[PDB]
Amino acid sequence: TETVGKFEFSRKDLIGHGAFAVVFKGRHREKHDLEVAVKCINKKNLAKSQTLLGKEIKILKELKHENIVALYDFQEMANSVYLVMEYCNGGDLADYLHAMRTLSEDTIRLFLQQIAGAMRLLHSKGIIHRDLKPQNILLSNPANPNSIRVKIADFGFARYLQSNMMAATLCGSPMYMAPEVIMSQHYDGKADLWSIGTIVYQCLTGKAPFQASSPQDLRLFYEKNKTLVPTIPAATSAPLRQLLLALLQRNHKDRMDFDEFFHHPFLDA
Ligand SMILES: CN1CCc2cc(Nc3ncc(C4CC4)c(NCCCNC(=O)C4CCC4)n3)ccc2C1
Ligand SMILES: [Mg+2]
Ligand SMILES: [Mg+2]
Repeated sequence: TETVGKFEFSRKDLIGHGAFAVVFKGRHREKHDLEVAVKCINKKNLAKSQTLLGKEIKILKELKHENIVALYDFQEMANSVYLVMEYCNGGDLADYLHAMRTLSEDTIRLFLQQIAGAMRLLHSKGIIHRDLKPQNILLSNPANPNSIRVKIADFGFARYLQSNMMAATLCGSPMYMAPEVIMSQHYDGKADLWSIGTIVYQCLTGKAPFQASSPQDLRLFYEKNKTLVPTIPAATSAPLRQLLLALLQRNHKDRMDFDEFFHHPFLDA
């Protein structure tokens, strides 16, 4: 049992892992019923891990929203870093999709209204996420899809981007990366909107809109196809079809912008 400020966890309660972090379930030391997720260094990549966790602290401490996983505390030292975060008792969207296979438009709408709420704050703060994918959308059950709360997690690749500048760091997960990102071009806040479009498509159909055998194949696919249109099922409602076609535009200049996304008719209650 390791401790971190007012919190503790055991390395036996692994709930998540990637190349640059490991996450354990834990609790408050006084209030045993307050569950937390404690994110730690992955020693296999010590230096990069330490750098990313440090950056994630800087971003997350500026974001307080019901649809963004909360940072309760953290601890940074020369040779160790910990983030103490909100525990999401529903697991991730990837697992939920594995079980449901596909989601109804009504569930998709509920989830996307919430994601949109978070992105509104990110966009207003000038922050881009750069690793949106089902594994980083988490579910919280306070029961049915109407009560599920969705929270964006994992801000380790996130950055401030000034509104007149472009980013160029190659990061994220290729299946969710905007074309401009995977083709090593400059990109902006609209790269996340492509990722969101891909997540929505995957919820609807159970697959990626543009599949390939490898990252390189996917890249070459995007390179060769200047006109690119996703296959949308015939049964899809008209507003959902419109939203997907507008998000999954290859060329970022043409792609739906934030204001269009936030006010899109598919999101109306
Ligand atoms: C099998 N399933 C695995 C995933 C999972 C996660 C949770 N609850 C959870 N709540 C919050 C968090 C976030 C704030 C730190 C969390 N994190 C792991 C899942 C999301 N991925 C990551 O954070 C990256 C993995 C390297 C960082 N996981 C509960 C059950 C399950 C069960
Ligand atoms: Mg990130
Ligand atoms: Mg862009």
